[PDB]
Amino acid sequence: VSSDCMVCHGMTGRDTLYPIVPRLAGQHKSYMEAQLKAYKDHSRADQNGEIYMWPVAQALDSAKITALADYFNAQKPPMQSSGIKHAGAKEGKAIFNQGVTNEQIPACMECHGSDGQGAGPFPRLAGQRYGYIIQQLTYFHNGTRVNTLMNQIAKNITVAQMKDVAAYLSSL
Ligand code: HEM
Ligand code: HEM
Ligand SMILES: [Zn+2]
Ligand SMILES: [Zn+2]
Ligand SMILES: [Zn+2]
Repeated sequence: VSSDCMVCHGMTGRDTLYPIVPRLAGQHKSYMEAQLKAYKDHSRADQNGEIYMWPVAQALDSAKITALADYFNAQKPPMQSSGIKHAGAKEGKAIFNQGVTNEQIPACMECHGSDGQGAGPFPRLAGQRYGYIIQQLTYFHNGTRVNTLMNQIAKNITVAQMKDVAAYLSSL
């Protein structure tokens, strides 16, 4: 019953309910799967996750998690820019692809791929919602969304740069 999801995550013709609800279309299976399991075992405990995903995840078994992961991964069209213009695309592009050395900000593409397509456990960011990206970078920077990799990666990202990388990524 994907309509246990689509109310919020939207549907082929409707975006997600709010900027903080990430698009799922085309997200990699292993990633989707990891998140759903994290929500289920509460390992991903950032605020929005606790509030809007622990509940629904609690009613998911290994089989459904995988079924769902598969479903959204195949969804078409994969998560795309809504068309809403976000300032900083250029800035964010340089950050995503080149990172910022003196600020010790890693080049995002090394893990998220040449253009935010991601791969397996490394999530696609291309086409993700602007607010959602900023929100997750905030959670990673905050430490409220626990992930050794991203907690370390987000350590030096400022709110301003989060917006740039978000603008860029959500425009893809
Ligand atoms: C069983 C159906 C659902 C599935 C499979 C599902 C799956 C997911 C996945 C895999 C993510 C993480 C995406 C990412 O990291 O990019 C996510 C995030 C989210 N979902 Fe769902 N979801 C479902 C239903 C819902 C519903 C019904 C709501 C609203 C009550 C909801 C609200 C959210 C929100 C707000 C987030 C982002 C939370 C956060 O920042 O941690 N989801 N969902
Ligand atoms: C400043 C560059 C980077 C930015 C802006 C960035 C941004 C993000 C965002 C917004 C997410 C959340 C995706 C979602 O919820 O759908 C994410 C997840 C992730 N990123 Fe990055 N990232 C960057 C660099 C990296 C690097 C260099 C690595 C590998 C060392 C990495 C590994 C990951 C992994 C593994 C996840 C998924 C975490 C999980 O399993 O829950 N990221 N990243
Ligand atoms: Zn895949
Ligand atoms: Zn957007
Ligand atoms: Zn700080």
